[PDB]
Amino acid sequence: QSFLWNVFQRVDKDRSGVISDTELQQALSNGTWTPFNPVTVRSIISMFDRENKAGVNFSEFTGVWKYITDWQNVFRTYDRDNSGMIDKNELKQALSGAGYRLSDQFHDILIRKFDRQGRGQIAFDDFIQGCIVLQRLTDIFRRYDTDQDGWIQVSYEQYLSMVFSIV
Amino acid sequence: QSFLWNVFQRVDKDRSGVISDTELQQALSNGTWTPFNPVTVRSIISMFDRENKAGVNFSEFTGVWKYITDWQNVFRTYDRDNSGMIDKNELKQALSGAGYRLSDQFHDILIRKFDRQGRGQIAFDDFIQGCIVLQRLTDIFRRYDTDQDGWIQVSYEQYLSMVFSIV
Ligand SMILES: [Zn+2]
Ligand SMILES: [Zn+2]
Ligand SMILES: [Zn+2]
Ligand SMILES: [Zn+2]
Ligand SMILES: [Zn+2]
Ligand SMILES: [Zn+2]
Repeated sequence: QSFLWNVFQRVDKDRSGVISDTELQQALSNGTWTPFNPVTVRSIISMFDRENKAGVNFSEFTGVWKYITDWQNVFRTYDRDNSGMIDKNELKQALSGAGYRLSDQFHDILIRKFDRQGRGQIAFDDFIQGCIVLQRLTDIFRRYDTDQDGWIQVSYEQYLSMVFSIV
Repeated sequence: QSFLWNVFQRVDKDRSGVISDTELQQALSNGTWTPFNPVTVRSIISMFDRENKAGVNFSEFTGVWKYITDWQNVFRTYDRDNSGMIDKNELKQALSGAGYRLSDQFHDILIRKFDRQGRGQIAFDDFIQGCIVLQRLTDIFRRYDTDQDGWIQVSYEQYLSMVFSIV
């Protein structure tokens, strides 16, 4: 699509043909007038950078745009008060949606862990990072939960291996 | 001691009265002609920074110097070929020293995880970071190993809590 090319051209400010980490950061809003989470940008870029330039070309940027737009849909679906910030109540709705069974008190930990703003509400950039991290911890857990009952038994050495495979 | 003050003055290059992250990095050698591990410096400084300036004053720097010198002793004690780099064989000696019972194959993972050089040998700056991380993972594990048999049983929610308490 040619519309994607206009976005690419606007984001690719040095006109190198490759959008770097700083450039994608500048083209993204988190609705709080602070710079979009550098770690989130780092995650998104390395997720679509097939070569290793620390950036994306147009061919890969189409995947990046797909990815970011998908998150905007999901964020807004679970943004019911339309506050532009997912609250404790809504974060539960989001996770409960995807089949997570977690105690109310544990959502306090998730919010304190991902919210770079103090407000106890999660912005779009932090929300993406949060879910990416959560997905990875679930995938790892499932390797060790061989009977699918939400419990694992691990030795000290198996535990270290588990923690190190997070990267 | 006045000798510590001469070191402080030489390290504190902007003469601010506080040694920052960049300044401590420059005053430290890892014996490989690459910059001392920024994460290691970050760990050491935040370990002795009682206030929050992202640096250390003379009162705290004495603790920093104590800490770094302690690591130099330990590093050299386990540096038997005097290579200036702890090898797989020596890393086992180091860990076995402090009572760790880990398989030979798992030391491959530790080395691949901490060695920023490719050589499969751990430099001084990476060695400090490695052990700090290992100590923290052991402390956390011990909270969940209530009967002290080197095994833990945890639910998915307990697992997430465990991972998040690493920080
Ligand atoms: Zn560019
Ligand atoms: Zn909302
Ligand atoms: Zn089971
Ligand atoms: Zn200074
Ligand atoms: Zn050696
Ligand atoms: Zn037991």
